[PDB]
Amino acid sequence: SPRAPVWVGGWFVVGLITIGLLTVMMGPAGTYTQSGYRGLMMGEVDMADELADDMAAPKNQVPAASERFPDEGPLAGEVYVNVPVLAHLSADNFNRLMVAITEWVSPEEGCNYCHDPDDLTAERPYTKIVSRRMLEMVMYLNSQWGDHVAPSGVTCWTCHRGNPVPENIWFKNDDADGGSGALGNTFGQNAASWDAGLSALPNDVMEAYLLDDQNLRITPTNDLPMNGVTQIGTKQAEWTYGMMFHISKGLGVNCTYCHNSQSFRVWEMSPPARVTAWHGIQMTRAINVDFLDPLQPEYPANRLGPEGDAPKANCATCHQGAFKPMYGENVIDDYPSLAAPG
Amino acid sequence: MTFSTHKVWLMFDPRSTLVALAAFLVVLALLIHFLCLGHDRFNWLEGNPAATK
Amino acid sequence: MTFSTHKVWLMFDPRSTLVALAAFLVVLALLIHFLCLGHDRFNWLEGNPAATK
Amino acid sequence: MTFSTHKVWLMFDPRSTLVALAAFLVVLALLIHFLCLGHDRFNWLEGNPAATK
Amino acid sequence: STLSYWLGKIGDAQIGPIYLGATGIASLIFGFVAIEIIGLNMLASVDWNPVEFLRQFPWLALEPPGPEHGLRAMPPLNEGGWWVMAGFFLTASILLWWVRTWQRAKDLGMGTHIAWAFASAIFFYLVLGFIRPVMLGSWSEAPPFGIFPHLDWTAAFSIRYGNLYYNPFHMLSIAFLYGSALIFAMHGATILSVSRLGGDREVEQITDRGTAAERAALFWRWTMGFNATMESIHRWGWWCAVFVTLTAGLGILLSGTVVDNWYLWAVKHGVAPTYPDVFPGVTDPAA
Amino acid sequence: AMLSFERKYRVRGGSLIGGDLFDFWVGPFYVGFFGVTTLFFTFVGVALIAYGWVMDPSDPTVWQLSIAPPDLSYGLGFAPLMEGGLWQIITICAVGAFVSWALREVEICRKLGIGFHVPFAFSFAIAAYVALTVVRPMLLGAWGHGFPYGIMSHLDWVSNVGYQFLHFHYNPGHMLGITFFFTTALALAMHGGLILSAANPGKGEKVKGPEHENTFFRDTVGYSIGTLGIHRLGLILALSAVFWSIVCMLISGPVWTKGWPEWWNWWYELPIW
Amino acid sequence: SSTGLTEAEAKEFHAVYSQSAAGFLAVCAVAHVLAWMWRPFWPGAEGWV
Amino acid sequence: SSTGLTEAEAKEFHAVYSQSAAGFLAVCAVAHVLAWMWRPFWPGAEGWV
Amino acid sequence: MIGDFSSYMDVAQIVLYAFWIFLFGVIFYLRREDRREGYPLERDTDGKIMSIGPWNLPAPKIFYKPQGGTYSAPNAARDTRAIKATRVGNFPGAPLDPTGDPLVDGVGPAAYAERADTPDKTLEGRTRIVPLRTDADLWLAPEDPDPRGMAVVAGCRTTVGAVSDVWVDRAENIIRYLEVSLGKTVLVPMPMAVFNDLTRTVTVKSMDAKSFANVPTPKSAEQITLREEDRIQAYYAGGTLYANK
Ligand code: BCL
Ligand code: BCL
Ligand code: BCL
Ligand SMILES: CC[C@H]1c2cc3[nH]c4c(c3C)C(=O)[C@H](C(=O)OC)c4c3nc(cc4[nH]c(cc(n2)[C@@H]1C)c(C(C)=O)c4C)[C@@H](C)[C@@H]3CCC(=O)OC/C=C(/C)CCC[C@H](C)CCC[C@H](C)CCCC(C)C
Ligand SMILES: CC[C@H]1c2cc3[nH]c4c(c3C)C(=O)[C@H](C(=O)OC)c4c3nc(cc4[nH]c(cc(n2)[C@@H]1C)c(C(C)=O)c4C)[C@@H](C)[C@@H]3CCC(=O)OC/C=C(\C)CCC[C@H](C)CCC[C@H](C)CCCC(C)C
Ligand SMILES: CC(C)=CCC/C(C)=C\CC/C(C)=C/CC/C(C)=C/CC/C(C)=C/CC/C(C)=C/CC/C(C)=C\CC/C(C)=C/CC1=C(C)C(=O)c2ccccc2C1=O
Ligand SMILES: COC(C)(C)C/C=C/C(C)=C/C=C/C(C)=C/C=C/C(C)=C/C=C\C=C(C)\C=C\C=C(C)\C=C\C=C(C)\C=C\CC(C)(C)OC
Ligand code: HEC
Ligand code: HEC
Ligand code: HEC
Ligand SMILES: CCCCCCCCCCCCCCCCCC
Ligand SMILES: CCCCCCCCCCCCCCCCCC
Ligand SMILES: CCCCCCCCCCCCCCCCCC
Ligand SMILES: [Fe+3]
Ligand SMILES: [Mg+2]
Ligand SMILES: [Mg+2]
Ligand SMILES: [Mg+2]
Ligand SMILES: [Mg+2]
Repeated sequence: SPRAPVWVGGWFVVGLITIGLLTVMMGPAGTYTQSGYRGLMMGEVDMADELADDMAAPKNQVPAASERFPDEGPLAGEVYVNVPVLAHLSADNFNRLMVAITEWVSPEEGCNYCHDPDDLTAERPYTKIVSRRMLEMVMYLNSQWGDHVAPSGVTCWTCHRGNPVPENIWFKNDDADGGSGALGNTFGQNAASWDAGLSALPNDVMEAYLLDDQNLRITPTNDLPMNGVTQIGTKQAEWTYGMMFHISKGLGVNCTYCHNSQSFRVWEMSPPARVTAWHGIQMTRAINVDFLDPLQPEYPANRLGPEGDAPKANCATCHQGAFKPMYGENVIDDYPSLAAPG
Repeated sequence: MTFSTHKVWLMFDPRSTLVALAAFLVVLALLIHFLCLGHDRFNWLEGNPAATK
Repeated sequence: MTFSTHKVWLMFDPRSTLVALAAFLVVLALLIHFLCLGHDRFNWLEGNPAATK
Repeated sequence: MTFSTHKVWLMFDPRSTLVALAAFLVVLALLIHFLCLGHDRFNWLEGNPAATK
Repeated sequence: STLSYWLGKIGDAQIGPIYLGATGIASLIFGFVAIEIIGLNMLASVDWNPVEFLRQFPWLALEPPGPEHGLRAMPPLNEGGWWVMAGFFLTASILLWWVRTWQRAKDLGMGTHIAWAFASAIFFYLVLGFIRPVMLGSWSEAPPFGIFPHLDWTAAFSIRYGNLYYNPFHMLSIAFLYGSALIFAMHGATILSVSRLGGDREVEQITDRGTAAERAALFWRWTMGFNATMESIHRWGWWCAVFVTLTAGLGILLSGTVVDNWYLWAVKHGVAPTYPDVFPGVTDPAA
Repeated sequence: AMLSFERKYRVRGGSLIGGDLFDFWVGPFYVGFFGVTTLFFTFVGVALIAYGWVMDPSDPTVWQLSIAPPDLSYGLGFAPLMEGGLWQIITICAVGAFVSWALREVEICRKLGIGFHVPFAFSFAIAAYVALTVVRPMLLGAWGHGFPYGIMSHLDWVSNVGYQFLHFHYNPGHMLGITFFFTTALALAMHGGLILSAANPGKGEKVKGPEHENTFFRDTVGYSIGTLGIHRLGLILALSAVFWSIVCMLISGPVWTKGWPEWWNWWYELPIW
Repeated sequence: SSTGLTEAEAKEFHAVYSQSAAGFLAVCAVAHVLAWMWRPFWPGAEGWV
Repeated sequence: SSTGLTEAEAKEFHAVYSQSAAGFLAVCAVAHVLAWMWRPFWPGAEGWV
Repeated sequence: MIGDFSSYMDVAQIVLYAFWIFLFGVIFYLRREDRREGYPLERDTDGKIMSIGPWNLPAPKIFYKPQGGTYSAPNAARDTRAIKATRVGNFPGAPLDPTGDPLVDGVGPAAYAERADTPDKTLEGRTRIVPLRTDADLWLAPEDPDPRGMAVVAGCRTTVGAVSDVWVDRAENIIRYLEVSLGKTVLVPMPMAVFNDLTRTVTVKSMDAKSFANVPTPKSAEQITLREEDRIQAYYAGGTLYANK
């Protein structure tokens, strides 16, 4: 059969209509905000519809709080028996806090999730024991970690968001290691893991930084090597990078939110959000070391991890994909009881 | 181009033209289907409520 | 051109001119439909209220 | 190949066969030596205790 | 010696025959051992499942030893020993292939220019995998054998040594890669434009200058004021391609050995731009 | 008539505006209407870059010189001359100068009676520059999306734009462009070496012809691209590299607004598995 | 003419192509009527309310 | 002349082209009237209120 | 410190400057190789040879040609053929105007180089470009249309003849020229021809009917020299500027 010469103009029109196909197919274009200097391109790249949907998500709507009773009446420590951490609240405020906590942690299961159905005084369920340490942790976070959580504060809704198990929790060997026998060592990486943003980066970094105090500072403070300072660290850089993937995914931001890529090391070129993130790293490590990990004996086997360790919190446990938890909604002003230990 | 314009094929060779026309029509169909899929009211697979505000 | 100026095709090739005109018309139609789709009032698929302030 | 199959060299060129065999044997020897070095009990230069568990 | 219609449209249609020779067979044996090691470690990393292998192949790799092993000659197998073996066998196969290319040039009576252009790439590959880890005393500074993992290694190497954009030899290597693309587009377009005059037969134009070579020279002389000859443009391209990997090896040698932070190196030498302080009161909270 | 064979080629013709006024040479360079416009735009742009250099309060070196685009708040509008307007005017002049260079190359090709492959290939670099400074900024709604005009600051722009997606290496168009750029250097090295080996066979050897050239690659890789196919292959490789660079930058921001590694969830969670 | 196709073969081809295009447009009109009966696609003043 | 037509082919092509362009413009005008009845194009002093 | 020579200087800076020296030397060497053809330069007004330093012009290198002979570059040979073109006033850079027919004279885009007056050979010493009617070991791929028999149309939409044969490169298996019998036989370079297999025509837009009648012809009908090839190709290339206008 004769070969037909290619219709250049017709295929050019087809190319134009395919460009239209691409435009309708793959974007109304993302919305930009500029945080740094011009020409640097430090800022946020967000789809407007997706950002609006995440703000209008049910988890980002802090439940309405009832009017607070005047703190002048019979305390909860005399009316009730087993209230070691809430013995300074007026009984009316104690009941208001119980209702709020039920709305925040177990709205579906109701008051019976953390209480014996026929005895509110009995510390039978493990959930009551865990909730007491939850209350203590929230008070500790509000009183002692205002460098990070103020002025918004943290309540039971900040992590739990209306269900007993918070959405973003982690364990020690959260990503199953690969390799059979003497072959296939994945080295805690080389997998399509969502902890590393679906990259082949170290996906089990939360243990080194949010439970351990390992160094995230890989970049030297001098241009030339020192005699006692290490001259290597490319693989150690991958651990920091994976941790920064976790941080970026937990806040729904990019690297430029806290860094100038010209030098990831220089704080003077960094947005003031990097200072809040430093306090956040310290606070998350404190949370895991002091409250969430020592709760392992109180958990059933259904709640533990592959390594038998307690569930732990990270940047994404509170923020849930936003730069601030619930995008900055104040949650502690309505509940002064959760703002400081008694 | 009407039913009586039969000599258009003396200018546009059908063998080198219909393949491009078919490609154009297929791409247009894909474009419109994806345009309908990109809106909440006409994404028939997602099945959102008709009244979308 | 005009209904009477038929000698333009002694100067402009009747086929390359039609191809260029079709390309221009397709591009213009896509551009104007995209401009209508990019505004709240005239996006007929989003169906915002006509009174859009 | 046996002690009595001397006619193999009428079918296989001795020079290329010997060079390919030398290459294969060197690669095999290196691979096995490296596999021994890659295990605790058989790295003779690292000198771990034989009882390795 | 089969034919190929589709390849005969862009160029020639004949595929083969290929001459391997002694060094070719040796290189194939070494390289197959290396590839078997790498691929079997990748398949074992998904617990031998080929469904998961297909899912995760870009993410899979053979990983170098950790920093805890240093430059141990042969680490434990599943702790980087497989990587060291795969690197050794790949290096041996690549070196034997270089010898093969040199020998193929010699037996055809041709010059050994492709061999010495391959030597530059081999130098860069050796700096990446063997030479620099030896000087730094750590196998861990070497790239993994994986698709997404060596991109992760690339990014983490740039991050570890302070924005490799500020490495002057990285700048030179990027200039030479851009120039390789520039020169090769220039030369392809020039030869295609004078193909109506016999310009694709360049070696015949070298020993007997025709109007194709003259017009190719004059186009560039009238465009940018200077030109090359039909043979000199190939030296230009050869050197531009060689300098890519030469400067790449040179800039990787200097990272961690003599320079540990490249952005601070540029700050010392007045190279890094200074931007107005948009964030006036941000300091190190750990200071 | 500078080269020993140039006199017979210096004739009238090739103008794209139909006129003999600009048809002349100044030294080796051919001057056209588009040569004049190229020099006009070039001197304007260089003088404005020097102005922005001397007006910089930080006293930058040649490396630290930077003329930055306007803020993203100015949108697709007009900025003060010291607040992005200088970058805008230099961008307009650069686009004009590059288009004029391509059109002058078209004029030179028409005068020499050769194909327009070189202006066409340079149009790809011009399209990359335009997609970086004009098209992508309009797609994103602000001229502040273009890169600053500085030797070292445009590297910082590249770095921060890449880290806006947390791992730019995972961009598929970026992967394709890098593959094509590295393959272009590989092919250029192979071609230059083959031509140099054929033209310089050594001592006691005659200059090798097309048979030896084809035999070397059929004996090494197993396929010979030919002498015409190698130049088509090289032009195609460079043009594909630049085209995929344009695609990868046009899908970053206008299309993809999240991390690039998670785009591969289409393959990791393909409906098959 | 410039195609080399006979003026009668072109007439036959245009007849068949015209029938094909008319059938295609009839199917498209039916599909558009069905899609309007599913969900009308021209909003009123109140919008999709 | 410059294209190769003979003022008769040009006259016939212009006849069919004039009819096609007039029909396309009439369809465009009808579509514009319909789109104006849907939602008017040009704002008032107070805008779209 | 590790890689420092002083408080400012360091090893990387010195290696960078050493590479700067090496790169500048390589560029100098490359520019020397660029001057193996066309140098020394000459003036645009009287043809006086300009003096170039021996450090810019390399010593001549000898090419031992595959079929015998030695070409040197530079070779002290200068193209001094009389150009049939004039200009008003010998101003530097003033372009020339052909006196007569620029296509037949070889002026500008029709200019050609005085190459070897012997046909190009292969490795075994047999003519590289030959018509297909002479060689039986070479045929045309059945997947591609056969140019032979196709009508030949010039740039003025005139059928000037038909393709009678194809000249094939025996060293690359590629069609180099089309032998066209004018309705007396000419060679059309294939890159200058566009094929239409549906209408069975070959369009050469670079030629008119007048230009086809003046195309240079080889001395032999089965043999073409490098100079004849060069002249014919230059004629068709100059037709892009001098034929349809
Ligand atoms: C549509 C049917 C006829 C036609 C019939 C007429 C008639 C009648 C008139 C013109 C006139 C004009 N035509 Mg006409 N014209 C045709 C196709 C064209 C094409 C084309 C490439 O298709 C072009 C570029 C033009 C261009 C023009 C303008 C130069 C000129 C008036 C400009 C104008 O009104 O601005 C607005 C338009 C544009 C900016 C873009 C032009 C596109 C359309 C096709 C313009 C036609 C508008 C015309 C008024 C429609 C009247 C035809 C009715 C359907 C009966 N015509 C075809 C062949 N045309 C007028 C004139 O010459 O004044 C003395 C005039 O009276
Ligand atoms: C070493 C001295 C002789 C030789 C002496 C013998 C004798 C005797 C016998 C064989 C037999 C065999 N030989 Mg032999 N064989 C030789 C060289 C070779 C070479 C080679 C290219 O060098 C190869 C591939 C082989 C391969 C083989 C096998 C195909 C076959 C039995 C397989 C086997 O035992 O499993 C193991 C095989 C391998 C792991 C690969 C082969 C490697 C070695 C060289 C195989 C030798 C095995 C043989 C039993 C050792 C006997 C040598 C002693 C000095 C007697 N021989 C040389 C020339 N060979 C046996 C046979 O065919 O009986 C049915 C047998 O009885
Ligand atoms: C479908 C059967 C016939 C056909 C039958 C008719 C009839 C009858 C008429 C036209 C008319 C026109 N045709 Mg027609 N037309 C055909 C194929 C085509 C093709 C093509 C390459 O497929 C194109 C681009 C066109 C284009 C055109 C327009 C240029 C012109 C008036 C514009 C218009 O109505 O809407 C704008 C154009 C578009 C939106 C794109 C064009 C695509 C479709 C095919 C347009 C045809 C619509 C037609 C009116 C519907 C009748 C089909 C019935 C179901 C039988 N036709 C086939 C061969 N066509 C009208 C005319 O010339 O006015 C005086 C007219 O009365
Ligand atoms: C100037 C610098 C550029 C460059 C240069 C360069 N590279 C080169 C050359 C040159 C000039 C060569 O001569 C050489 C070559 O041959 O290229 C085609 C080579 C080469 N460049 C290569 C790749 C390469 N070059 C790269 C880059 C570049 N190379 C630079 C940009 C890169 C990148 C971007 O990372 C890569 C990946 C190779 C194609 C080749 C060297 C090949 C080699 O080393 O082979 C030995 C290694 C092996 C693993 C052997 C193969 C093992 C397989 C298992 C074979 C199959 C065996 C099986 C038995 C076959 C039969 C099966 C049966 C079922 C049929
Ligand atoms: C498309 C494939 C590759 C390509 C092709 C290509 N480029 C080409 C050609 C071709 C085929 C030419 O014919 C043409 C040429 O003549 O080359 C010698 C050209 C050319 N490629 C050039 C460079 C170049 N090509 C590049 C890339 C590429 N070119 C691609 C990889 C790059 C890169 C990647 O950075 C550069 C720098 C020039 C040497 C030349 C075009 C010369 C030109 O346009 O001259 C007219 C303009 C001036 C003399 C100066 C204008 C200055 C402005 C008025 C102000 C400055 C604006 C600028 C944006 C500032 C930048 C600051 C910082 C970002 C540094
Ligand atoms: C009205 C008025 C003001 C008049 C004044 C007129 C004046 C002053 C001048 C004329 C007008 C103009 C516009 C002049 C231009 C001025 C300028 C700015 C000139 C320089 C522009 C420019 C792009 C310069 C070169 C820049 C660089 C570094 C380019 C890269 C080149 C490179 C990497 C290597 C060089 C390799 C070479 C020489 C390649 C060319 C080359 C190629 C590519 C072949 O394939 C080929 C094949 C066969 C034979 C020869 C060749 C050959 O020479
Ligand atoms: C199951 O698998 C089958 C069997 C089907 C086979 C398939 C295999 C497959 C699919 C393999 C896929 C492999 C891939 C995708 C590999 C990708 C690799 C990439 C991208 C690598 C990138 C960079 C790597 C570099 C630069 C590595 C360099 C390493 C070097 C130079 C190491 C040198 C080491 C030496 C010289 C060691 C010497 C031995 C000593 C001297 C130490 O002994 C004491
Ligand atoms: C788990 C998230 C709980 C839910 C659901 C409810 N309560 Fe609670 N309750 C919880 C804790 C951790 C404590 C101890 C307080 C302390 O200071 O340690 C309590 C205690 C009470 C008591 C006191 C009983 C007693 O001491 O005798 C009462 C009366 C009480 N809570 C009431 C109550 C109501 C009404 C609830 C539904 C709105 C409810 N609880 C749910 C933890 C949790
Ligand atoms: C705010 C939520 C941040 C985001 C977004 C990113 N980073 Fe991070 N970075 C942040 C802090 C608080 C710190 C200091 C941690 C410490 O222990 O001091 C850092 C530090 C780094 C570093 C190392 C700096 C050094 O001195 O070596 C690197 C390499 C780094 N950050 C990289 C990085 C990347 C790649 C990011 C995008 C994925 C990113 N950061 C985002 C806070 C925040
Ligand atoms: C619950 C205890 C949290 C944990 C775990 C983490 N963060 Fe947080 N963060 C929390 C609150 C209540 C707020 C609001 C602060 C306010 O001013 O209202 C924040 C805020 C931040 C910010 C500031 C964002 C900004 O736009 O300024 C950053 C940068 C931040 N947090 C970082 C961060 C990181 C990196 C964390 C993991 C180590 C992390 N936070 C955990 C509450 C909680
Ligand atoms: C920015 C890097 C360096 C680029 C230099 C390119 C220079 C190209 C123009 C050369 C002009 C030469 C003019 C004189 C030629 C000889 C005249 C007798
Ligand atoms: C100059 C007055 C102060 C600033 C007013 C706002 C300027 C920016 C908004 C208007 C211009 C932006 C849109 C320009 C579109 C150009 C399309 C070619
Ligand atoms: C001060 C630094 C000087 C650097 C000079 C570099 C010169 C490089 C020359 C490379 C080519 C040599 C000749 C090769 C000819 C072909 C041999 C087969
Ligand atoms: Fe070449
Ligand atoms: Mg793990
Ligand atoms: Mg994990
Ligand atoms: Mg975001
Ligand atoms: Mg020292």
